[PDB]
Parts: sequence; structure tokens; C-alpha cells
Amino acid sequence: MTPVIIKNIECFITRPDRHNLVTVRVTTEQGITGHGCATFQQRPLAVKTLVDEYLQPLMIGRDANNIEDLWQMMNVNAYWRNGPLMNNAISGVDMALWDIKGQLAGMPLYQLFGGKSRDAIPAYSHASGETLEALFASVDALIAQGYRHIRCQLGFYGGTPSALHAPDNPTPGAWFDQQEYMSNTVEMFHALREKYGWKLHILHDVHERLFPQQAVQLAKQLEPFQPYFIEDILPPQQSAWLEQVRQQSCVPLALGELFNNPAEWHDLIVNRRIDFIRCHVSQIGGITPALKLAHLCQAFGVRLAWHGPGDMTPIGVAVNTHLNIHLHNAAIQEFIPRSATTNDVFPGAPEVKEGFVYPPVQPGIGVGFNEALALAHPVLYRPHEWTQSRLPDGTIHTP
Amino acid sequence: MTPVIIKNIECFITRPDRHNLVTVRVTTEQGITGHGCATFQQRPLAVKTLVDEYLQPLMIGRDANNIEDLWQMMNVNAYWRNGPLMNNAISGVDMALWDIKGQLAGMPLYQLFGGKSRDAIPAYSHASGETLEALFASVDALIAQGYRHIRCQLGFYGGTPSALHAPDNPTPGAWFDQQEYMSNTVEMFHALREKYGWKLHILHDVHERLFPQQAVQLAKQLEPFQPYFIEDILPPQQSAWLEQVRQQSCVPLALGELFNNPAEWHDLIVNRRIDFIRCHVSQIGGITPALKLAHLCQAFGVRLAWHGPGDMTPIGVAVNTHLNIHLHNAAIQEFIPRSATTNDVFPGAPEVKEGFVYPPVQPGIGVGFNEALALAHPVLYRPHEWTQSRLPDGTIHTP
Amino acid sequence: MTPVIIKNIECFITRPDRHNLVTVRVTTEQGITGHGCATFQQRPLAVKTLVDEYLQPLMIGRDANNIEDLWQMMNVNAYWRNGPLMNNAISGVDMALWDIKGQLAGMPLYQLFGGKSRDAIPAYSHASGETLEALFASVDALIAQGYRHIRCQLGFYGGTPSALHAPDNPTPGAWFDQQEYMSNTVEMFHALREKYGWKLHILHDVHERLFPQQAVQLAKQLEPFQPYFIEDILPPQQSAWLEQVRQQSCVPLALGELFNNPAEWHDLIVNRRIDFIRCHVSQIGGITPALKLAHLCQAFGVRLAWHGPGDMTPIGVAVNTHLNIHLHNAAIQEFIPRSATTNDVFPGAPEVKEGFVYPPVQPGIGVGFNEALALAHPVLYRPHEWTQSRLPDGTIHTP
Amino acid sequence: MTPVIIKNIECFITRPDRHNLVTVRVTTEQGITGHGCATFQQRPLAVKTLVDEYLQPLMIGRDANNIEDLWQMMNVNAYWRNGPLMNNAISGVDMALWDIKGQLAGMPLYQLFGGKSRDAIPAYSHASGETLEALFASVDALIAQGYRHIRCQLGFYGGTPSALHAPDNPTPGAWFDQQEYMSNTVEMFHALREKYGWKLHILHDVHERLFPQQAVQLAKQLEPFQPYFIEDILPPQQSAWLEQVRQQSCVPLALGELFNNPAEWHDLIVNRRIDFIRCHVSQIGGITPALKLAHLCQAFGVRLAWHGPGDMTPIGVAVNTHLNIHLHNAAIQEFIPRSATTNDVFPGAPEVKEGFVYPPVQPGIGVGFNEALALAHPVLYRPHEWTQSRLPDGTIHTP
Ligand SMILES: [Cl-]
Ligand SMILES: [Cl-]
Ligand SMILES: [Cl-]
Ligand SMILES: [Cl-]
Ligand SMILES: [Cl-]
Ligand SMILES: [Cl-]
Ligand SMILES: [Cl-]
Ligand SMILES: [Cl-]
Ligand SMILES: [Cl-]
Ligand SMILES: [Cl-]
Ligand SMILES: [Mg+2]
Ligand SMILES: [Mg+2]
Ligand SMILES: [Mg+2]
Ligand SMILES: [Mg+2]
Repeated sequence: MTPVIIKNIECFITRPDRHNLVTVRVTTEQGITGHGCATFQQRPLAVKTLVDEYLQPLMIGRDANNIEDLWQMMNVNAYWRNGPLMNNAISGVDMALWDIKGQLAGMPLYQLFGGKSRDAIPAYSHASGETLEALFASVDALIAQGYRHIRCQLGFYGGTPSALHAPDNPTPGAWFDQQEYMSNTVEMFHALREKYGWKLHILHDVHERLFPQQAVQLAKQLEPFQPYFIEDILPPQQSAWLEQVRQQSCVPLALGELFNNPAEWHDLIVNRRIDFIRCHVSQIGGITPALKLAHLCQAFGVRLAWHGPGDMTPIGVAVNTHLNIHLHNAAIQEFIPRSATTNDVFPGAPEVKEGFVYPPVQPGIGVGFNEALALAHPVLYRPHEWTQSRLPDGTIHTP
Repeated sequence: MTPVIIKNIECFITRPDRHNLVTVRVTTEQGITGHGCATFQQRPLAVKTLVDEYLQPLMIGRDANNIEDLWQMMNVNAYWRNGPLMNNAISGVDMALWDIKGQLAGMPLYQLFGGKSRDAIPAYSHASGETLEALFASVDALIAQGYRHIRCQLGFYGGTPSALHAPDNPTPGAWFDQQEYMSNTVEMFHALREKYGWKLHILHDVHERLFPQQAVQLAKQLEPFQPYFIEDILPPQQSAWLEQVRQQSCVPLALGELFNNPAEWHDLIVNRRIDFIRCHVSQIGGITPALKLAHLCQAFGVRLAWHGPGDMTPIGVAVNTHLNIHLHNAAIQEFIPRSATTNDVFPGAPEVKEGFVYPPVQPGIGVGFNEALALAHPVLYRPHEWTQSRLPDGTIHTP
Repeated sequence: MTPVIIKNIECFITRPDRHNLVTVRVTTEQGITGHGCATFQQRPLAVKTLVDEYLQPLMIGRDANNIEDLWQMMNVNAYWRNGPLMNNAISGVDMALWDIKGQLAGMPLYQLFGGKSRDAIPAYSHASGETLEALFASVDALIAQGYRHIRCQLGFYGGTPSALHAPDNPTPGAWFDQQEYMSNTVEMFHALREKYGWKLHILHDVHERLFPQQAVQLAKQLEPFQPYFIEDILPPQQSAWLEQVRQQSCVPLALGELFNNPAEWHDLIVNRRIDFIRCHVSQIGGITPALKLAHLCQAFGVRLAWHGPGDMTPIGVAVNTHLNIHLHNAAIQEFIPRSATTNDVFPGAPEVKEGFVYPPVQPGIGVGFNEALALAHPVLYRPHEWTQSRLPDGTIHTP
Repeated sequence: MTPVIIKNIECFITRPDRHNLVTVRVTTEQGITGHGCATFQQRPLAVKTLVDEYLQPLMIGRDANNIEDLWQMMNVNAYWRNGPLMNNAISGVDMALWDIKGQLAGMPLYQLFGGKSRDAIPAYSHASGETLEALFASVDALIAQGYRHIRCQLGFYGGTPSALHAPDNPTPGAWFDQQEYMSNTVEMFHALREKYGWKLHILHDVHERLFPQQAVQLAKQLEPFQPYFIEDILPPQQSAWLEQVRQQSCVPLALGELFNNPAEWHDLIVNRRIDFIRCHVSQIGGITPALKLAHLCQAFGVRLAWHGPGDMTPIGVAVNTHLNIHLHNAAIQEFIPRSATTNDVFPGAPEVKEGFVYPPVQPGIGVGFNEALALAHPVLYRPHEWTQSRLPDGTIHTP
């Protein structure tokens, strides 16, 4: 085995469908090309600045074989470290180097890690509706596709202040009522169990909409309906309050899509305050740290449910899958279907078949990047008005 | 009082001396201009991308008076949040908004907060030398300047691997030996006490050079010499080990210049694991969060020593001072002297006089920004080779 | 900005309605007058003695700009410190000094702090009745006024011992039966949910009527009815028992109107034993310490519901509002309507409009003091017989 | 036994020597008169306001026999409670009622409690000097009087800012240097042991002069010299830091003269963070609560050293003595000698004989109050400039 020398590092932003996606391409003197995900959809241009202006000049000429040293070196390179942007930039490169290693080995990524610990990972997808009739139709469509796990939301939260009892001269934002959200959610589970029975796995994402006592209360109220998990019941800065949620309820708890600093997960895992970890692999710095995190989780009996939104390249989807097929403590793959155009730009990403995602068969990650087609779909500025989440008195809440 | 409407938000990178500095300028329809610090010296272009491409379009047209709502809104605006880039971008705007409020009030910033807690804040600066003779000359100069607090380092750490017993074919980086660093530091404190006696306040920055047991050992070894503080004895990710340092030594402990996420400081403050907090105000999101942090520290008897390196605009220096004059638990201001050119680009920043920094007298922050002189001193790419810190076997260490 | 020199400090006791109110007036050589609340209704003459005999001679001639130094100095000035009288005296002066700073800045108080966090603060008020019919009429009136949050009490507790099974020769006092109080309160919540449904926010003040196990039991019994909070479930000296309440119930818990020493709140906040803090701002030493407390609460996810009874000047009402508009973690403003005469003596205080209190617009606190009308309504001695609270065997209980 | 009916309650302020002393006289219809201490020397007129305007009208006509009910009733009577003033007012009355009970029983107070648990209590007094020669003379005089326990201070702390390296335009106050205080104290113990040897019991009062790490450091530095106790090493609000002091040093710790709220002592005692409790009996509400506190202390092996300054009536001195002769866990009586005039106003108080204070022999407290002579010595306003304690940068410190 000889040094595999990094020739260039490029970053592309492409919007084939709804989201600005960020891809890193690492090329080598040997002609082996790797691709990675660096998608932070809300701040893509800054991710590109980091790759083009900093990581490129740092990395060219180095030996790609040594992913571990390179990860450790990149991680501390700006002295100050961690955070959504820093971690996403590194992730793109880290994933791309693992892709290269897979190709050089002639093995799918998960086979490098040590191979399968299951025949396929279960998947869930998203169901929603403003009314029960609409929600039911959404659930019915996913059941017809063969999903056994479905994440369900009733109602939509965050519109005009005039839709509730707001103050005079309200500040613009996405306004909602936590009480309405809570009671609608409880009613939703009850109606879902009445219609669909007790075998369907029902997930629900609270999406940090609540104050600590509200989370405690909601957890107790949803317990009779046996959710598969209740996700992001609290924002990361209030995670100590999970101790009280645990004192009051046995609902499975999932948390962590927002994490981008190890200080956020350490005490959570060590005190067994969650059942499933939800980290976005690119937010935590890529495959290298995800493997260590998965093992830390295993030692405390915590299971894996990595974040798999539409705001992620199919490269990222594929990486979740490799991790899910290999790691013994993996539980479930959140999965959002992709457009034809998205598949054309990034060919080769896993698909769900009757609620399961199977082991990938190509060497490395197994997802390409059609640069020419990526040009046809440039970055578009989006306001993301939902992040300006306001309570009924106009208070900003964690969105 | 009437709404003060944001007209524009600009970001400038300027290098009047050694460091790439980043400054945010907020202009208003009313013609009141504010300036803030967003200096993350190792990644300035990315900070600029964030301000120009994201915060500018978000913020134009909003009422500048409501700093608290705007801080809360900006903080969660990209959903993912915290981290060095995101926080520095918001800092720039937050500081500029406080600058505007002081001007509108006709009061120095610290008078807005509720006015003075002290007549002047003590200051320290940096002394170093590769030999004791060199260190002594450097210390003598600062004593002649009237400093009563001096941060001292003996030797320099991070050069060619051929200076150590390194392996064959060593990887490039800044190589050092922890054992050499430790014994030189112990020798240094002994020699400084022999030469200068026991009234001089002597500070020392470990700069995360050590593994946990080494930190414990060094703290015990330095105890007899009564340091004013021992700073960054452990990297953020090993801060739990401060429990062991506390069990073994009464040395004062300072930590936190690296912080950019509240999960890094919460448990350390609550468990009284530090005596001084060292946060870089722009790294934690500006004045707004620094006030709340200062008050959280107060409730636990923790004192303040905000980061004040050369890699910070004089705007940042001034803000440290305002905070230091007001906050009852402020302890000391790290101070690094500035060149004529730096002062010309950012006129009005505080100066140290016989070891003290005095209350500013102008309204707002009291620091301007000479745009034309700034444009004459553009950004320069720097490799920052010291961040590639390697131990005697080649291992990356936290730099 | 120039020194603003304290010319005099005066204290007035006035009873425009039902309660003895205490107000501090700070006059300056510059002619800017500030007013503060020092209302401890049960001991007003002693507050006046403190201000007239001690704080006046201490304070005359000092620079009013430096609120922080003056607060710290006054706080420790008698060596012994804290407690209801000492803190109310200092509050009066502290608030008046903040009033002065707002006027000097030309800004409403909350704008000094950094401006708005919300468009308006929600408000609640008090409903009561000895029968359900009476309670319902009282609740209906507040709902017609636009309140969405109502604090409800069924029955009255504390009368002649002959109404209970009391011992022969009972000692005079306000006698009550905890079992009667508990069962009536449970009955009340059930009846209110049957009548008004599940959107109405219903608050209930236990007012330290119970022993520890009774508090635990009542919290569990009230859980199904989803109270907005249950307040003062335990007296300050038994607050450790909140650990047991938490183990047994998810009801929201409010505490702290009785606090006047930081040792009362520290452990309760740090251990997340409350959801809302209820401190009377003047009882904790004024605006200066209330800001630090609000921020300490914030770090632990505790929300604010400052005490707002009729025994507080409208100056105090206004200060609650300024704090409530600014502080991000403020939740609700307890509001009691004021007579024409009260408004005439203290003009400018906030009014509730359809369940909201809005940002004040005048500089400073925005509340004046009609001295001549104040002198027309002098102090009246009151026995406050309810503070002599006795159980069915004659035992004094915390009232 | 028949009801003993309270006829009047009076309060006198008298200054026979250096301090404003406060005495409460309770007269009865039966003609048995009791006296109590309510001395809060820094705020005497407010104590008198409380007694004359509030406790007098509350208490007349009640049965004095029932001290426990009356204590409990007075304690909660203003709803808000605890604090130096409230507690001192109640103490005066409480002590006076115990005095009456003693007289009615024909027994010295300590005999009511259950009699002696020692033949005499050891005493200490205060030695001081600016220089060692002066300190030694002071110690020599106390040794010649037969003291075996002596509280020693070297140097005086708190004078003009020009005596140290203070900032320009220093704020008036009592300025000192914690470093100077610390090193002088260490030198003092060393020199005391060299001169006097190792049998003399040496006490030292830190008087909350230090920051937490300074306390930890000083505790370690004084350990070799085997102090009898080190008193008030930390202010009450930083008492959690005693955990670190305990981790680092075996010096006996004494704390509590400042206490006037049970929240201040509870966690301290329960976690065995002190060896001696130092409460001022009148600050904690008199004999009734002191007895309960002493028993709480006993269950955790904490010993008693009640505060016995010159700012206490000889009635208070006598009460300390009764408590000290009876309570098994009493350790030592701080004692400051009294002038002829002081003894003439309050005849009958205990004296020290060869380092011991003996059991009192008269019924009740055994100390009278000569009202006519008390007139010859009225209240005098004093500034107490030492409470305005400033550090070298001008910061207020707990005095
Ligand atoms: Cl970042
Ligand atoms: Cl809604
Ligand atoms: Cl486990
Ligand atoms: Cl503390
Ligand atoms: Cl300078
Ligand atoms: Cl929290
Ligand atoms: Cl009103
Ligand atoms: Cl008091
Ligand atoms: Cl001194
Ligand atoms: Cl024990
Ligand atoms: Mg989610
Ligand atoms: Mg440092
Ligand atoms: Mg209440
Ligand atoms: Mg003392």
C-alpha cells in the first residue's frame, strides 16, 4: 500500500429539488475521487467559504490514507472548533476520504468497518396533516408503501399572529400556541390508535416546541399510546430537565439532531437520559467521530437513529445506511424520498423497499456526483421563515 | 423614544498589524452608526460570508432598539446554532447594536448596564523568553510599565521534530515534549519567586498542552509558588477532570477562551471547578450573552477574566473594559499593546496606565472605524502552523 | 456624561386605598427626580426609619450614575444584611436610581436593559368565592375582561375556631382545616374544567397552608386538571421537600414571593425544583439584584412570575412590567386592579388590556408621585389578623 | 400555675461606652419584669420602631408563660420574616419572656433548660496589633489575665487608598489588599508559635476578607500552626466553597455570626462543613430558636461558639453564658470586657475568671436594666466607615 496524495478539494452547492445541498469532492493524484456531505442547508455559502478558502490549501499534498490523523488535525486547525459550519466542512472531507478508502479496498464502506450486524435497517418516513382526515391519508399512503414505522404530526404550527390571541402590533414571525400543539398531539395519538391499532410503530417529533414542565406533561400524556419514540422533547440547553421527564414517564426519548459539540451529548448518554441518539452525521464532523459516538452510545445501551432529512445529500443518506448496516446498536433510518432530479445529480443512493434499507454493494459510499447536472441547479437564497418561531406573546422560542 | 431602523450591515476584514481582524458596521436610517467585533482570526472570510450573505438580508429594516429580541432571533435563525463562526457573526451585530444604544442614550456602554463597580480594572500582559535571562528582561520591562500582574512563559514549544527524540519519517507539524514543558514551567516559577519575591502576581497559560494526570501533577507542583491563576490546564473536552485537579491542589484555575457553546461552561461553573472564566466575548455571541454569563458566574462566586489577545479589534478591547468596569465579579483584563496603525484604524480604545484600565468616557463603545485606512490593510492568508501541534510520537494534541 | 449628585432621599407612607404603601424619592442636584418602591405593607414605619435615619445620611452627595457600586455598598453597609426591611429600604433607592438613569438616557427602563423580548406580557388576576356559584361569577367577570389566565380559590380559610372541631378554650387566631382546604381545592379544579373546558389557564395559590406530605398529595390530586401553576406549595424552610413533589407529579410549581435572602433560592433553582420564580422585586433588594436572579433562572430554564399584589406601589407594578418586557424568560404578570385614588397618587402605571400588559413608553419607570395627594392619605395601623394562622388543634402554621 | 399577663413592652437604646445597645423590657400584670437583647448596633432606631410600633400592640394582654406559641406567632406575624431587624425585635421579647419564666421558677435560666453539662465554659478574648511587638504586648496582657484561648490579628486593614497602589480618583471607603492580609496572617501564626509555643489556643477571624480560592489557600497555609479555629473564612453566600476548603485542609472552621435566616446554616451543618457555629443569638430570633439550632448542631457533631462582641448588651452576654453552661456541645465563649458604666446600666452579667465563665446563680437571666442611668447615655449616630470595604481596584467587598 502506497500514499494516496490529495490533489484538490472542491465544494459545490446544488439545489435539484427543495433544499440547498453541499457536496465536497476530494480528488487524488492516483485518480481516485471521493465525495462527502457538508450540508448545512441554512448557511451553505459559508460552508463553501470554509472548504475553498481554508481546507483546500491546508489539505492538498497530504496522504489521504490516514483519515484519523487528518480528522484530528483538521478538527483543531482553527484552534477554536466544533459548531455547525466548522463540523460540516470537515465532514465533507472526512466522508470523501472514507469513500476513497472504500474504493481502494474494493469494499463497500460498511464492510471496512467490519461488515453487517443485520440484514437490513428498518426505515421510517414522515406523515402529516392539518386535519385527521389529511393525516390519515398521509399515513395510509406510507402503509401502502410497506412502512411499519411512521412519524406523525397533526396540525401545523407557525403562521400569522392574527390566528391566535396575540398582542396589538405583533412582531413578524411564525406564531404558535404550545397548548394547542400539546392537546392536538395527544388527540392525534388517541385517534391513530383507534384507527390503526397497536402494532404500527408511531413516532412523533416535538421539535423543541415546549418549556420543561410542558415536556414532562406531554411525555406522561402520550405514554398510554406507546410511541416508538418522542423526539426533541426539550432543546439542547434544557437537556438536564430530561431527568424529570424520566421520573414521570417511560416513553422512549430521542434527541440530538441539533448537536455539534460533544459537550451536548456526553452527560445525556452517561446518565441514560435518552434511548435513541439523533445526530446529523455531518453536524458532528463526519464518519470518524460518528463511529466513536456510536460506540460510546453502545456502552450505555443507547441506540442509533441518525438524522435523515431532505436537507442532506444522497451521499449523506448512503453514509447513514453504511453506519446503520454495520453498527450493532443502530435502530432505524429516518428516510425522505428523493426526486428524479436529485437521483440524477447523485446516482447510487439507497432506496427503501417495504420499510427496509438494504446493504449497499458498490465500493466506498456508492454515490456519484454529476457536476455538469449540478450546474443546472445552482444555489437559491431562501428565508426559512419557520426559524423565527414566536409564542402567543411574541417571544422567540427555539424553533 | 422612536424606532431606530437598521439601514445596512457590513463586514470588513483588516490587518493593520499581525492579525486578521473582523468588524461589523451597522448603519441606521437615523444616521447612528455602531461597530462590533466579529474577530475569529483563523477563519475571517467565513465570518464575512455569514454577515454579508445571511445576517444582512435578515436584519435590514428591523428596529435596532430591541437588542434582546434580535439577539434571540439571530441566535436560532439557522436552526443549528452556537459555534465559533455563528457566534462571531452575531457578536458583530450585537455589539454594534449596544454601541447604537449608548450613543442614543448619550452614555458610555458600561453606564447603560448600571454604571461602575470599581474605579479601574487591573490589567495583565504577556512576558516570555526562551531562557530565564530573556524572560527576566521581558518581565522587567512590564514591571517598569507599572504592571503588577504578569503572565509568564519560559521556553517555546512547537518546532521541528529533529529537536526531540522523534520517530523516523516524522509528519510535519509543531512538535513538542510535555515533560520538557512541565519541568521548565516549574523551574520558571521557582526562579521568578527567587528573583522578584512574593508580591508580584504571576499568571501562567498551560494552553491545553497536557493530558489529565499531567494537569493534576503540574497543578500540585506549581502550588508552592502561589500563581494568580493557571489557565487552560485541560482542553474543554476533558474539563470533568478538573474535579481531580481540585482534589489535589488549591491553585487558582482559569478556563474558557475556547468556549462557544453553553454546554461547555454550565457544569464547570455549577460545580465550582474554576475560579476565573476566560471567555472571548465574540466567541459566545457578544455583550447580550456575556452579561447573562457574568451573572451566572456571580451566583457561584466565579470571577471574570475575559480573553483579550491581539487577535481582537480594539472595539473588542473596549467592550471587555465596559464589562469589566460594570460587572461586580470582574477580576482582571488581559491586555496586549496595539500598534499606531491599529489605533489609527480603530481610534478611541482604552489604554493601560500603571497596571489599570479606566472607565471609558465617550457614549457607546467609544471606538471608531477608519474605513479608508482599513481598506489600505487587507486580509492576508496565514498558515497558523502552531495549530498543528504534535507530541513526540507524532500525535495531534489540542493546540 | 457628568456626575449626577444625590441631593436628598425621602420616604413616604401612603394609603390611598386598602394597603399601606411605601415610596422612596431620590432628588438630585441636577433636578432629576427618581421614585422607587419599598413596600413591606406589614411593617412600613420601620422601612421609613431605615430610609430616613440611615440611607439618607449615607447616600447624600454620592454619584447616582453608579447604581452597581451603590447597590453593592448599601447591601453590606450595616454588616448584617438581607431580610425584608433591609432589602425594601435598598430597593426604594435602587429603583429610584434606575428611574433617574432612564430619564437621563431618554429611554423607558426596559430599553436600558437592552429592549423588548416580547410584544406584551400575559397577565393574570385573582378570582375567589366561598361557593362555586360565587367563584364562577368572579371567573366570568375576568373572562369578560379578556383574561386567559385566572388564579382561582374556592372557600375562605381562617376564621373562628368554633367553626371547626377545636379544643376547649381555643387561642385567638385565624383557624382553618388543611383537609377541608385540600378537598375543596380538588373539587374546585374539577368543577372549573367541567364548566370552562381545557383552554383556560387556571392558577392556584396554596399559600404555604400544608405540611410536606400534604403538598405531595395535593400536587398529585391536581395533576389531571392541568394547572398553569401551583404556587407556594411549601413554606421556604421546607423547600427541600420539593424533591418529593417532583418525584410524584408533573404540575408546574411556582415559589418565592416570601424570599429575601439568596440562600432561599440558590439550591431550589440549581436543582430545577421550580418552574416559575415568584419573588417580590422590593423584597430581594430592587432591580439590580432582580436582573442577576432573572439571568440565574434563565441558565436553568426557570421562568419569571414576579409577585404583583395590591400591597405594592404602582411604581412596583411598572418595574415588574419593564422587567417582564425585557427578560426573555419572563412568563406572566400577576395583576391586581387599582382604584382611581391609587392612580391619582402614582400616575402613569401600566394597565392590562385583554390579558396583556404592553411596553411602557415614557423615559425611566414612567410613574410619578403626587406628594400632596399622598399626604392626604396617611398610614393607618392594621392588625393583619390572617397572619395568626392556626390549625384545628391551635398550632401556628406558616400563614 | 396561672397566666402571666403582658402589661407593656418597651425598647431602649443606650450607649454607655462605644456601641449603641438595644434592650427590650417586658412588664407583666403580676409585676415580674423581664429584659432581653435586641442589639443590631448598626440599625438600632429601626429595631426600636419594630418593638414600639408593632410588637407592643401585638403582644399586650397575652400569656407570657407560653414562650413557644408566642415565638412561633411573632416569627410569622408580618408574613415576610427572618432578617437582622425582624429577628432582633423578636429576640428582645423572647429573651425577656425566658427571663420571666426563670424568675417565676426561682431558677437560673440554664437550670430551666435542664441544668449544667460542664463546671464552667472556657472563654477567649481579642488580641491585636499593627506590628508584632504591639500584638505580643496584647497577647501578653490576656495571658496575664489567665486566658488560654486568644484570638489574634496582625495588622489593620481598611484605610486610605493612597496607602496602596490604587487607581486615580479613588472612591472613598476602607481600602485594603487581600494579599497583604494573607501573608501577614501566615507570618503572625509562625511568629506566635515561635514566641509562645504550642499549648496556647490561637484563634483567627478572617472576617470574610477573601475570595473562595484565597480562603482555600489560606486554610492550607495556616494548617501547620494548629489554630483553634479559623473564623468566617468565606462570606455566607459563598459557603458552598467550604467543600473545597475541607478537601485541602484540616483547620477547624467557624462560621455564622452573620446568619439571620435558617437557609444560611442548614446545608452547612448537614454536610459537616463547619466545626463551630458562630451565630449571634439575637440575630437568629433569641433563646427559643438558639436551643433548636444547638440541638441540630449536636446531631451532626458541630460545636457552639456563639458571637459575643462588644455590640451586645450584658443581657446578651448572660444569655450566651446560660446556653454555654447547659448545652453539651458548647465549646467556648467569646468575651469582651465591659466598662464600669456598662456594668452600672446592666448589673449582674458574668465575668471571666482565669479563662472561665461560671454558672450564673440568680433566677432568670440575672441582669438588670437601670433605666434612669440608661437616660444619661442616649443613642449616638455613628458612620461605621469600616463597612465600606474596598479592594485595591476599588471594588466593594463583604466587610
Ligand atoms: Cl460554526
Ligand atoms: Cl398554534
Ligand atoms: Cl448500560
Ligand atoms: Cl457560591
Ligand atoms: Cl495600547
Ligand atoms: Cl436547564
Ligand atoms: Cl389598573
Ligand atoms: Cl430585616
Ligand atoms: Cl492592606
Ligand atoms: Cl455526626
Ligand atoms: Mg427532528
Ligand atoms: Mg490563553
Ligand atoms: Mg402568592
Ligand atoms: Mg467574627
